[PDB]
Amino acid sequence: SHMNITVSGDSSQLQSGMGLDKLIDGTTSSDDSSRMDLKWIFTSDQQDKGTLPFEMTFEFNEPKTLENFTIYNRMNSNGTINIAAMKKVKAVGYLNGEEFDLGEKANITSATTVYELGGKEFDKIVITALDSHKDKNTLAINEIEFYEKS
Ligand SMILES: CC(=O)N[C@@H]1[C@@H](O)[C@@H](O)[C@@H](CO)O[C@H]1O
Ligand SMILES: [Ca+2]
Repeated sequence: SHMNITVSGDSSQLQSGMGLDKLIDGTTSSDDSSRMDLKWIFTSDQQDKGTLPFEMTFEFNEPKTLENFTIYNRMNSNGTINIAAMKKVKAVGYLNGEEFDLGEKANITSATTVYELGGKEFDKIVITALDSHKDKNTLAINEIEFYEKS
């Protein structure tokens, strides 16, 4: 049906008003109001910054069998990937403490990054943004969606 997801991670890395909740608020557009962003850089001497790698933890209140999860990347209006978007990501799944390497996806250029899970069962998934298209202090993600196996 509808699947309750809890997201956690270091909110001190993120831009005000653009926190972890924006990963699961049901907004997949690239608008500022939809996204989770690492702290924006406002001045040339700013020392308060977020840094990659950035780890995002997703938990379900009970194990779920998943078809996939889908990361929605920040895109420009012309369909090209924005400079602040994710470029490289890895993920790990857990079930009863057992750890499962879900692998890394690199050179991301598309509107979505999809981890096909083929009905594997997890109670926790940890997604780590490793690189963006700009620098290690920049990251924008529109949404991350989880699709349950029937
Ligand atoms: C118009 C535009 O793209 N503004 C971006 C902002 O969205 C965010 O990425 C910020 C991070 O420092 O940098 C700006 O360049
Ligand atoms: Ca969103």
